[PDB]
Amino acid sequence: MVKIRLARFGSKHNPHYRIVVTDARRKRDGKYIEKIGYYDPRKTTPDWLKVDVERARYWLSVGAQPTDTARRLLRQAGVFRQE
Amino acid sequence: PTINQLVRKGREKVRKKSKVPALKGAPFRRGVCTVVRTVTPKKPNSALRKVAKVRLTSGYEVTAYIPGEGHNLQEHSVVLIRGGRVKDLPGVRYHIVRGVYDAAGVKDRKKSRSKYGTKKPKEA
Amino acid sequence: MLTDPIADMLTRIRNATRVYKESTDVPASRFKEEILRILAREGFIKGYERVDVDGKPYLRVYLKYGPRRQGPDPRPEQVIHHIRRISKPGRRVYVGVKEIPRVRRGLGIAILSTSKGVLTDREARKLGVGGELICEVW
Amino acid sequence: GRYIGPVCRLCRREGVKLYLKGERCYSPKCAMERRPYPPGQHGQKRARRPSDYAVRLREKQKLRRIYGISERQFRNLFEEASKKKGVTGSVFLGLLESRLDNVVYRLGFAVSRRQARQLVRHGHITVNGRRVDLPSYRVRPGDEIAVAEKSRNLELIRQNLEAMKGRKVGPWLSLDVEGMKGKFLRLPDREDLALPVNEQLVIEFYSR
Amino acid sequence: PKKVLTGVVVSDKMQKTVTVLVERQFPHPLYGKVIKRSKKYLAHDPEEKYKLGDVVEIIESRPISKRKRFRVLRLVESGRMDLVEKYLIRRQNYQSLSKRGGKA
Amino acid sequence: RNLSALKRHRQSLKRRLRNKAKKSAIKTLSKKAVQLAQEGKAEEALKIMRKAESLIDKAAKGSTLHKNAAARRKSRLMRKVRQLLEAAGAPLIGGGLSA
RNA sequence: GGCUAAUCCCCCAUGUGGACCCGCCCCUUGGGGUGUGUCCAAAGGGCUUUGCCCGCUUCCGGAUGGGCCCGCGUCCCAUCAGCUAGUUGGUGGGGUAAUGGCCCACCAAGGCGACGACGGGUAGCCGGUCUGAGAGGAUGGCCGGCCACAGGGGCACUGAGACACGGGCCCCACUCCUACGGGAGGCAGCAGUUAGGAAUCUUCCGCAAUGGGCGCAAGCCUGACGGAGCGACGCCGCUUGGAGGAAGAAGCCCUUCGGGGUGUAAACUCCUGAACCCGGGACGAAACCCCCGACGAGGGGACUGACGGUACCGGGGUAAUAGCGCCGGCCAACUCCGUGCCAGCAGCCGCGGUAAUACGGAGGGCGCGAGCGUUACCCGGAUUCACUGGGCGUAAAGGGCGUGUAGGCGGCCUGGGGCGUCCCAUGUGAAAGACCACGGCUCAACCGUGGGGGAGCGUGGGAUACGCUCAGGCUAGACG
RNA sequence: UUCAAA
Ligand SMILES: CN[C@@H]1[C@@H](O[C@H]2O[C@H](CO)[C@@H](N)[C@H](O)[C@H]2O)O[C@H]2C[C@@H](N)[C@@H](O[C@H]3[C@H](O)[C@@H](O)[C@H](N)C[C@@H]3N)O[C@@H]2[C@@H]1O
Ligand SMILES: [K+]
Ligand SMILES: [K+]
Ligand SMILES: [K+]
Ligand SMILES: [K+]
Ligand SMILES: [K+]
Ligand SMILES: [K+]
Ligand SMILES: [K+]
Ligand SMILES: [K+]
Ligand SMILES: [K+]
Ligand SMILES: [K+]
Ligand SMILES: [K+]
Ligand SMILES: [Mg+2]
Ligand SMILES: [Mg+2]
Ligand SMILES: [Mg+2]
Ligand SMILES: [Mg+2]
Ligand SMILES: [Mg+2]
Ligand SMILES: [Mg+2]
Ligand SMILES: [Mg+2]
Ligand SMILES: [Mg+2]
Ligand SMILES: [Mg+2]
Ligand SMILES: [Mg+2]
Ligand SMILES: [Mg+2]
Ligand SMILES: [Mg+2]
Ligand SMILES: [Mg+2]
Ligand SMILES: [Mg+2]
Ligand SMILES: [Mg+2]
Ligand SMILES: [Mg+2]
Ligand SMILES: [Mg+2]
Ligand SMILES: [Mg+2]
Ligand SMILES: [Mg+2]
Ligand SMILES: [Mg+2]
Ligand SMILES: [Mg+2]
Ligand SMILES: [Mg+2]
Ligand SMILES: [Mg+2]
Ligand SMILES: [Mg+2]
Ligand SMILES: [Mg+2]
Ligand SMILES: [Mg+2]
Ligand SMILES: [Mg+2]
Ligand SMILES: [Mg+2]
Ligand SMILES: [Mg+2]
Ligand SMILES: [Mg+2]
Ligand SMILES: [Mg+2]
Ligand SMILES: [Mg+2]
Ligand SMILES: [Mg+2]
Ligand SMILES: [Mg+2]
Ligand SMILES: [Mg+2]
Ligand SMILES: [Mg+2]
Ligand SMILES: [Mg+2]
Ligand SMILES: [Mg+2]
Ligand SMILES: [Mg+2]
Ligand SMILES: [Mg+2]
Ligand SMILES: [Mg+2]
Ligand SMILES: [Mg+2]
Ligand SMILES: [Mg+2]
Ligand SMILES: [Mg+2]
Ligand SMILES: [Mg+2]
Ligand SMILES: [Mg+2]
Ligand SMILES: [Mg+2]
Ligand SMILES: [Mg+2]
Ligand SMILES: [Mg+2]
Ligand SMILES: [Mg+2]
Ligand SMILES: [Mg+2]
Ligand SMILES: [Mg+2]
Ligand SMILES: [Mg+2]
Ligand SMILES: [Mg+2]
Ligand SMILES: [Mg+2]
Ligand SMILES: [Mg+2]
Ligand SMILES: [Mg+2]
Ligand SMILES: [Mg+2]
Ligand SMILES: [Mg+2]
Ligand SMILES: [Mg+2]
Ligand SMILES: [Mg+2]
Ligand SMILES: [Mg+2]
Ligand SMILES: [Mg+2]
Ligand SMILES: [Mg+2]
Ligand SMILES: [Mg+2]
Ligand SMILES: [Mg+2]
Ligand SMILES: [Mg+2]
Ligand SMILES: [Mg+2]
Ligand SMILES: [Mg+2]
Ligand SMILES: [Mg+2]
Ligand SMILES: [Mg+2]
Ligand SMILES: [Mg+2]
Ligand SMILES: [Mg+2]
Ligand SMILES: [Mg+2]
Ligand SMILES: [Mg+2]
Ligand SMILES: [Mg+2]
Ligand SMILES: [Mg+2]
Ligand SMILES: [Zn+2]
Repeated sequence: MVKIRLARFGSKHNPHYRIVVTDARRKRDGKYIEKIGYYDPRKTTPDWLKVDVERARYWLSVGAQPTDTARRLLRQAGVFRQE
Repeated sequence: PTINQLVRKGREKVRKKSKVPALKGAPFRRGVCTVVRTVTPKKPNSALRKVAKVRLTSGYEVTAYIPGEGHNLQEHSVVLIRGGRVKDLPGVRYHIVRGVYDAAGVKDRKKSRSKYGTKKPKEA
Repeated sequence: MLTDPIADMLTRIRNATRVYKESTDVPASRFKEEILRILAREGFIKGYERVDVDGKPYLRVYLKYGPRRQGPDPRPEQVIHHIRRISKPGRRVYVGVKEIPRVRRGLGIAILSTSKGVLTDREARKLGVGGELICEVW
Repeated sequence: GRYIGPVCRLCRREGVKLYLKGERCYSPKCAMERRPYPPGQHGQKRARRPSDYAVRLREKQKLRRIYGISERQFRNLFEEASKKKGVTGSVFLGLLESRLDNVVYRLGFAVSRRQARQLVRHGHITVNGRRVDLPSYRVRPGDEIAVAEKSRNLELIRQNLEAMKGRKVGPWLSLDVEGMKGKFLRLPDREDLALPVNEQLVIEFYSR
Repeated sequence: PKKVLTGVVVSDKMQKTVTVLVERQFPHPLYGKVIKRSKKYLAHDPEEKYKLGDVVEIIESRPISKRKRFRVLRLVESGRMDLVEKYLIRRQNYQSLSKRGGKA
Repeated sequence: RNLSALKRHRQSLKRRLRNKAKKSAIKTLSKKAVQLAQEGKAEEALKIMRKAESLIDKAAKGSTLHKNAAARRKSRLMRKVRQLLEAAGAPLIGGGLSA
């Protein structure tokens, strides 16, 4: 059961995540199947949250169960806007 | 040698023979004393250099040199060894770290006091 | 036997020049000839003729030196102050196109053999190819 | 803490008058002024032909004392400059220069560098706004180095800055005595400096 | 791509099997001089067809027995027993180099 | 102490038991079917076999045999039974066998 | 021993479909399809109640993960040269998800080795890390990927998965309860204890963030984790003041007793204010949930911070720790005294036997600075194992001399092949790292984002000079 | 005899 989630690549008091596709059984920060975005929980930069929308909309088409927070960020970037 | 030979034989690596096998190459090693005599230097020198047969925790019994001008080492005094040839008196390949264990630091030493383990004179 | 034919010629050349001879012959081998074409075209040897000594195909090579000099030792300067064999049998030297040596900041050549023929370093780097690094010269 | 002790003493160990005190190091009394020989009870004695190393060792110390920097700091910069693209010798120079504690003195807000340092470490300086207490802090081209509003009105800044009016500055620096602003235009070229040092040697000292 | 190698049958004494010796030329990693190095594989001869001496193309196959993961794909050239010689003679060479010398 | 993951050990034992049984049953009829086919009694040779094909498949239903394991067992059985009735046989009952 | 429920177990049925034997097609190792025969399905629970939700069953495919197999690469000893009966292969068979001597029965003589078998020794491998001009050498802690083990040695059970670290059984050692019949137990999980050692931490806070398990959800569990704590162990930033100030206090040292040093150093004048005090005080946290919409997109609102009253901001505000090494040459830095081959120094060459720039103290000087030294180990310098890049007449180094086995190496010319060699295209080269450029913490260290390369190997296509091989010819080598 | 010392 593969999941779209966050992998903390920050530092002490300087978190930075990487939205990723990966088998839920791997360790949080281990080898992943693919990176599809990166969120900066503190907006230290004008561009604190980007996310490949195509790849996302794809891994979802086959399972990639997004954790709650993973989903939120994917959402807040129109992964789910179906206009 | 011909190239073929090298391909056949090949060059040989040179291993380094340690000068301080008082084990584990550990920076230091401690031991208890046994004999604490004095010895005469090799030519062209003279004096009564202070030595000591030490029984190490590495199972060895080697003779370590006691630096400084005065010591308080007797029969079963425990002490820390540290390697360092003593050019003259052969057979001696290690030094006694002073200021550690029953090996007090030299007194009134004011210069290279870091060695010989003497605290800093409080200076009035 | 004659262990390495080319390495032989490059020497017969080297030697013949240190004594400052007019020419010097060598056994005839096409590959040797092709090598000469390069030495010829580069201003290392005035050229080579196909003379037949004793009724055996040879290659008279005409050597070129410099001009007489001043002070002690008036001996001319060599045009070929160096010609060293590289890929020799029992250790062949093969180079890719991006590993073809710049012989002395370009003042020398490097006759190497490619499947596009026998060319100099520049020539084959131009044609973009590699091969058996026959030798160097400068 | 960067050194901190007898200064108009090194002045006279490098045989060159390192204006390390600003005024007094400028006017008759820099110590180098009447006592050029080295310190200690052996200074006046003749000197022995310095060794190839001996020399590069001084030629470095000279350059390093000029900026009052620590070896620890000096090394990094040099190693960084050795990596950076271009003639390492100058790039090293124009980098020592880009130091706030230096550009500050170069702009004049302070007389010497030791004083120029204290100004920064006490918050008396601003880079494009926002305070900065990092003497080392890199000053990039275009950055404006002014004096904190809350300190523009200070007993020292006055005299030092008043003393400017008229006095010009490097073909890379530009002032504004008015509000006490200043701008880092260009990174000084080897040419723009009049350093009594042959950087070429300090290279050859680490190239050791 | 299932690895296909070319070699020479040097043993047919096995049932439905053959020892195939395969050579591989190449520049030596440190001294350059190109060197020959060989390895033999035990190939599968389903209908005891290929006989000693033949030159065959061995192909990466599914396990047949411990040490024997290759089947004989086809025959390139036939019975050149000259190659088998270089081999048998070498092994026969081993005869010496022992405890009480041997023979040349 | 205690780990109420003992309920697991507890359970395996209870399962281990159920499986062991279904298996023994399969093996027994298999043998019993081959016995008759290898005696030319094509009558209850198939009947018992056909009645073991199910025992096998069924065992596979849950988690006893599962998959290819049951497949194999059946293959192995129908094979023996066919070629063993090669002694005047003639699959009378038809049973799990395309005659 | 007795009673009992279910999504527990079982029988029958329906069967989209799937499983098996045989026959036949297509494919080509056991792939797919057919036609007879046979075989196999399933819980139910919740409700905002004949409608939805969470589940169940048989398939097919996807996605993720994993078995197995193969080419090539991966340490020392030849004072380890022979090794081998499940050994090598076969035919059936058992076992498994699956090939296989994986195991068994029977059969056959075979398999491996100087291209180093076998035996002995050492070792978890790798991305990378250190060093180096490179080639190369040395390493594999932390982080990431494989692997193996869970007191030692065997086993199988359950299960999609294990032969299970905190599951089971047995044997051995040990520890603890025992009524001496028997029992209980595995920190190489986080802390911590003790032992060994030159040496390596708090029996901490929290589930707020990210991640994992179960659950419709609320929520529960999480020593994974996020934070604190101790340690100059390492890297980076920072303070111990700044500007004045005597032809130059005193005290110290030197002195041809004129004078010279420490010294602009201090005293002292002014200046800024680490520390400390007052007040404010956060990012990291917006989802899950709830309502509107349709349990969807979309909108709305409520919870929620260990770190921490900390970082940071505003105001006030004292002048506010420096050491350690060294000074004969290499090697940056000298003099006085005390010692008298003594005491001692010493990385190498070397110092001390009555004037010591080398011992010990002092003044002075050099180096670096919250560090400075010593010891141990790795690379370099060391072209001092020389591939790049050495040698062997006399320095170490030509075998006493042949014959010839393996092997290495092969003259001139022409064809074919295309193994070596070369070229283009392409796949791969994970992330981290290194390099470049931007960007975030006031800099930096640290961190983020993007980018360019790269050896090696796979695949498709091409070249043929040189090497290789096949097939002819030659006479200059060799033999007659 | 020892160790130096030009
Ligand atoms: C109040 N705890 C202190 C901490 O405070 C700082 O970080 C905290 C992080 O939560 C903040 N809450 C706090 O406000 C802030 O001021 O700073 C560290 C700095 C670290 N080099 C070490 O220094 C020690 C040295 O390592 C040691 O050698 C010396 N003897 C004593 C020093 N304190 O230990 C202290 C100590 O852990
Ligand atoms: K043998
Ligand atoms: K009961
Ligand atoms: K499936
Ligand atoms: K696989
Ligand atoms: K078999
Ligand atoms: K290694
Ligand atoms: K005296
Ligand atoms: K002294
Ligand atoms: K070394
Ligand atoms: K000899
Ligand atoms: K002999
Ligand atoms: Mg030791
Ligand atoms: Mg002496
Ligand atoms: Mg030593
Ligand atoms: Mg030459
Ligand atoms: Mg070469
Ligand atoms: Mg540079
Ligand atoms: Mg077989
Ligand atoms: Mg349970
Ligand atoms: Mg029975
Ligand atoms: Mg009962
Ligand atoms: Mg049906
Ligand atoms: Mg059907
Ligand atoms: Mg079929
Ligand atoms: Mg049924
Ligand atoms: Mg039913
Ligand atoms: Mg059931
Ligand atoms: Mg076996
Ligand atoms: Mg099978
Ligand atoms: Mg079989
Ligand atoms: Mg081990
Ligand atoms: Mg080198
Ligand atoms: Mg490596
Ligand atoms: Mg560890
Ligand atoms: Mg690891
Ligand atoms: Mg074990
Ligand atoms: Mg243990
Ligand atoms: Mg056990
Ligand atoms: Mg065990
Ligand atoms: Mg399960
Ligand atoms: Mg099972
Ligand atoms: Mg377990
Ligand atoms: Mg177990
Ligand atoms: Mg295991
Ligand atoms: Mg445990
Ligand atoms: Mg523990
Ligand atoms: Mg202890
Ligand atoms: Mg810790
Ligand atoms: Mg949590
Ligand atoms: Mg969670
Ligand atoms: Mg609990
Ligand atoms: Mg807790
Ligand atoms: Mg942690
Ligand atoms: Mg002052
Ligand atoms: Mg004040
Ligand atoms: Mg918040
Ligand atoms: Mg927020
Ligand atoms: Mg919650
Ligand atoms: Mg509604
Ligand atoms: Mg919403
Ligand atoms: Mg000197
Ligand atoms: Mg000393
Ligand atoms: Mg005497
Ligand atoms: Mg005397
Ligand atoms: Mg000295
Ligand atoms: Mg520091
Ligand atoms: Mg070397
Ligand atoms: Mg060489
Ligand atoms: Mg070499
Ligand atoms: Mg030599
Ligand atoms: Mg001799
Ligand atoms: Mg000799
Ligand atoms: Mg001889
Ligand atoms: Mg021969
Ligand atoms: Mg031969
Ligand atoms: Mg040839
Ligand atoms: Mg040949
Ligand atoms: Mg040819
Ligand atoms: Mg080819
Ligand atoms: Mg590639
Ligand atoms: Mg990477
Ligand atoms: Mg920046
Ligand atoms: Mg990057
Ligand atoms: Mg040709
Ligand atoms: Mg011929
Ligand atoms: Mg006598
Ligand atoms: Mg003497
Ligand atoms: Mg003399
Ligand atoms: Zn001065």
